[PDB]
Amino acid sequence: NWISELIDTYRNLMNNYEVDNAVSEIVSDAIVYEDDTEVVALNLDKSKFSPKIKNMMLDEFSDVLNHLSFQRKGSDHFRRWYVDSRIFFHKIIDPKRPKEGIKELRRLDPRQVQYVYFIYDTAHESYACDGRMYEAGTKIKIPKAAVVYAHSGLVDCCGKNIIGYLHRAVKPANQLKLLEDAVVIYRITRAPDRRVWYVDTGNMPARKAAEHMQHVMNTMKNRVVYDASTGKIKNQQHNMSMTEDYWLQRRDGKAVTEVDTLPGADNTGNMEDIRWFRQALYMALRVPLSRIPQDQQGGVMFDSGTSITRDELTFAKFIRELQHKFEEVFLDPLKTNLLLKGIITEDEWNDEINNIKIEFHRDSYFAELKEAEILERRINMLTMAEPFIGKYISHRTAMKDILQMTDEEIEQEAKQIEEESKEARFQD
Amino acid sequence: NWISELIDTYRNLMNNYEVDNAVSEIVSDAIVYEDDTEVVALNLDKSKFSPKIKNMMLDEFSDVLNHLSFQRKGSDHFRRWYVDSRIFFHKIIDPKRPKEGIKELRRLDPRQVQYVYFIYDTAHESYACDGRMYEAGTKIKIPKAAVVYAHSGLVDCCGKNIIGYLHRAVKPANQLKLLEDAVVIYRITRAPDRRVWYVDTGNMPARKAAEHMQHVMNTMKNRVVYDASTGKIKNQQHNMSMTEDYWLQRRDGKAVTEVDTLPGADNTGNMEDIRWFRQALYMALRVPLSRIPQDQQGGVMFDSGTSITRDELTFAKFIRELQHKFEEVFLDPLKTNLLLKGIITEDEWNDEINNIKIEFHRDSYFAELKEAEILERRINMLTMAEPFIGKYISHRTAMKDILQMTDEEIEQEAKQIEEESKEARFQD
Amino acid sequence: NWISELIDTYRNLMNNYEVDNAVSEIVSDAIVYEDDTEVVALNLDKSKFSPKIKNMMLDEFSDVLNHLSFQRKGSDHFRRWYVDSRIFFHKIIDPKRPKEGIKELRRLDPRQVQYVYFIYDTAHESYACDGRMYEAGTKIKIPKAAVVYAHSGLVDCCGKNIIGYLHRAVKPANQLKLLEDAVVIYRITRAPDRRVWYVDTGNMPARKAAEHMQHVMNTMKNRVVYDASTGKIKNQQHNMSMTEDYWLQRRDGKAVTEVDTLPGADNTGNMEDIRWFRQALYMALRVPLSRIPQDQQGGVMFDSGTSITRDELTFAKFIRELQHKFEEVFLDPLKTNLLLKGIITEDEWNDEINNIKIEFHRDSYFAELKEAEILERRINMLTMAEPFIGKYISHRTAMKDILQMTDEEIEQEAKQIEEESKEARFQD
Repeated sequence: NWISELIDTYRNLMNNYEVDNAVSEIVSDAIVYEDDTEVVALNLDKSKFSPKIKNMMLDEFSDVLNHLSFQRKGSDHFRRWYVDSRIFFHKIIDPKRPKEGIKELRRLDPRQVQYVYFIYDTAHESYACDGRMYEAGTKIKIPKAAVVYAHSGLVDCCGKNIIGYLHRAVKPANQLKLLEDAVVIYRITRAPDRRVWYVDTGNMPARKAAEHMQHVMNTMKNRVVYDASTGKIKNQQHNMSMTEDYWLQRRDGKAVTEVDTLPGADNTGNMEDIRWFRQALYMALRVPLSRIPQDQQGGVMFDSGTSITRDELTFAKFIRELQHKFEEVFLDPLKTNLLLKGIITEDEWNDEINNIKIEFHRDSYFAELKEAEILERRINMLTMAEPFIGKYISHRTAMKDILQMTDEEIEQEAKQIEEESKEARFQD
Repeated sequence: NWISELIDTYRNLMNNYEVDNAVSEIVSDAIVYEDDTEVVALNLDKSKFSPKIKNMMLDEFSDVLNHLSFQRKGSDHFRRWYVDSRIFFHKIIDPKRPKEGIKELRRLDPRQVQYVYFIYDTAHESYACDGRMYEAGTKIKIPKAAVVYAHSGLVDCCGKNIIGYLHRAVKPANQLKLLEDAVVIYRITRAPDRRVWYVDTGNMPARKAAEHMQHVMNTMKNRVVYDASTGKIKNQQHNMSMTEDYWLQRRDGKAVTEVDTLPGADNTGNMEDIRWFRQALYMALRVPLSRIPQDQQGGVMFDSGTSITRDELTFAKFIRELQHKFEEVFLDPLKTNLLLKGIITEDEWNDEINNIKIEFHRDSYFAELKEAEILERRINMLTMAEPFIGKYISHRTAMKDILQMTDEEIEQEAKQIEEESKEARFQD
Repeated sequence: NWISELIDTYRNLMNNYEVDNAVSEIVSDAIVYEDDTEVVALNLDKSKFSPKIKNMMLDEFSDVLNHLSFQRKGSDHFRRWYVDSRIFFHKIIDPKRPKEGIKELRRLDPRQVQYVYFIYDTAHESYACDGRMYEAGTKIKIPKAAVVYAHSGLVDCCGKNIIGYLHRAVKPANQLKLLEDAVVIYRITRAPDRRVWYVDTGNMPARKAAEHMQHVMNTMKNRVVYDASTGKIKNQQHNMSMTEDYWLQRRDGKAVTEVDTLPGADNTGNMEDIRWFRQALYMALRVPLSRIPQDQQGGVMFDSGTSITRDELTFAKFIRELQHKFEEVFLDPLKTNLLLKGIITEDEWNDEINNIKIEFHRDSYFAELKEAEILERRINMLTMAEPFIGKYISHRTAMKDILQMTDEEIEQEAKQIEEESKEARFQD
């Protein structure tokens, strides 16, 4: 239940704006679709028994994505993992025969699952599984296999509870807005001039004294209105009074009946205040500040090509750490399906990972725009430390520590470059 | 009903300005008509049985656009999808014979449709379908086929409800204007000087005391007016009094009758306030801030050709994600018409998508102006790392990682470039 | 117990943001995963009996990481060491036979361990060890071997107690926030204009005097509201009153009934105050200030490649000192397993360390970007002091004190560079 109230407030963090902008900053590059290029490949770079089995996984893996319908439904499944604070896929298998094998993976609403042996609470009717039939309103129990349970790997203030990654920004977000209601509340109110009219009546009953109040309304009450639909001043057509005229009569021989205007909202503020808490909520999100929240006029800095800051570089790391947590949602539908189906056993799997890397695709554009500053500097070094490359540092030695190549890259290239010189078209 | 009240407030978000400017920012490039060039092509880049069937779709697809009348009615159907939060096209088929096949797709008003099996509520009389005749005022039921239902793929605060994409900006928009009425309300009011005239009368009945009030009006009341039609001061022709003169008589021997001017609207503000909430509503829209809301005098930054920022680059991604949601409105009138008509069955279709890409056309101008900075930098690298292209990195190796070409592009070109040299006109 | 309350407040330092940002600044580079490259290698650069035993450790050490599951669970085990202020791994061995040898290392919750002979307090049921069975709710005692106990090597104010490294920043952090509640508390309150209405009633019982108060509410009470869900003004549709009108009646012939508005929150501040304490908490963390907390517009400074400051250089030192404290968590599961298993005895081990260095991997990117300024300056010297290299300083002499090489590097290179000149491709 406490688990369930938590995934509420996270999802009412997304409801608000900016949090939505910054969270979908991440999911926009924590799994980035590109044209032609694929997302979430199964890099196999480890000792495997057959050249056929290592490629056989594609029959398994390029298909296990289909069940998630991952190609058009990925950046929601992940954006759910991250913001939900948990994500459960129920697994239908099989019912028979074994090694058929398996069936569609259906997402489960977090907040309807308890884990002490998974207790799926059912709101309304969701599914009939293999058998016997669709349960209704009852807590159905599913074993800790096979259900993929991927959690944001966070301990929390007191062990052991699951939290994040939005948590650290919940308190900050609740008090950035607690200013935006304050800043409009100050201005809305007092926007209209208010006036308190004190008129006195001594020694007359409230029954008939109020009659001396019914007369100062029906004679001097103001109907002037401003409507936000069309900005016109209703019941005042046409033109505007150059000036007003209110007429009060202090019945006694003393100055007690008067209008005292209540204060106008003088704008002393001076508002560097909210501008403080917005930079907070933004640091608390985990999104780099170099995304442009500020107007950032010009300046410019300046440079023709924006460089890799350490900010942005950090964040790629935060991401590629995420992807390695959401890595889970691929490896336990696969491994239980690659055991259900046959081939490799569990006792063989243990040694392979180790490394059976799942490569997410990065953004094609900033792979280049990063690898262009790396290579820009390595050539700038190399031109600079060039007249000495004959005299002090070998050619091989610079090529491998100024260019940061490796040996078999120089080997491969040295052989290759021979035919370039045979003969056209670069012979000058 | 709640669904229907929602699509109301979205459409009363468009009513306002800026929201209109920013929403039609999107639809201006989420489907961009250009001259000569076509919009919404059916890219077929997958294994298909016949060279004739893959081109046969044009008889199907270049015609399925006609039913939407998409060529002159596209940027409204989409601008409706996006802002409506839903979009339904009823499908007329057939009534007979099968594979005729089909008929015009008629848009349905959202807010008159309920989905639990589609319940089309009818306001007035809309259509007679194939049979039997035009229903009037009654909830007619249409099966979940065949009606194309395209929704903005959003879960909302509580599952499962449909929202967006305008939602996040609804609250912000309602309180940017709640300031613009405040800022005029402060100024309209008090624009005219108001004066409260206290004149006293002790120990005379209100019946005859009011007669001592009828005399201070008919002698000193001001008729001076300013009319907004023509800015002249009515009943004051010609010239303007150099100064005024009001005459009051404190009947008692004490200072109780007087004019107290009510405060003037002193402009202390100091208005960096609304300028806050307009930058909000604008971030909440999803339109990049680099569109020029600000005056942006000069500066300049400066550069002769405006570069691709990361802002703008992000947004192209947000768009091409939309287009892939509005992709739906093409593939289920087509697939149900490509099964109605014959040829490919449903069991064959499942493997094709996968990929049967629907290419929207981008803006011709900024394809270039982007592909000009990419290529500007790749040549700038290539000139810079040129003296080493003989010595360290092969020609092939640079051509494929400094220019980012591919092999069959170099293959194709190497063969091609031979005849350029045979012989004119570039031989110098 | 005091030990246990301490590890509470540290973990409620992490709960807060920024502390989380700065602590994971460290762990992001106190153990940095990289692709392909490994983390935590066992550098053996000392006299060892066999060429086989020195590599035999990998069977031992590349496996002792597996028990920690260090490859995907490292930057949590360390981030726990640092923030917890202690970290205990219980060691399961064996139960028989000896030299089997050993079993999984299970993390222990700090706050449930007392050391005077380790007293593991058990909350609920955690493990059954080899025998006899899982204890419940009782203080089980484990000998000071074998349990790895790694502490942040800090003495504290009074010897001998364990503290840090977060301690110095606890007081500062508790009073940066004691301002952020102050700064919103000032603004929240008074955000709404408050008015105190004094109305008088002399010589009437409180039983019936309150009836003269029930009437000024039900006639003049204001229901105008602003709701933060949707920013609209509830019960006020449509448009906004241009102005207000409140009507009070001083029953006596004297000015005693009136509205006195309570002060508005004038924003004199002038807030360079919190901006003070945030720079404190940030210096107290130990994270360099050159990470970009400030907006840091432009300027720029300027340079195309950001240099190694002395700040950043210091911090690498603070880190590599940490890693040498967390070095412990590798060497006592290894040495007790390399004695349990056999081979080297304790009397042999004493001489080896000395040096049996455990190399953490640094960040691949800033090894380069540091080693590029070092080498940039050594060449800049060398070009500058070049015409004299024939006349005054030898070639050997400059090569070894301008380039900072060593002899066997020049030896090795001089031999190598001969074949470069035999003959292609650099012969110009």
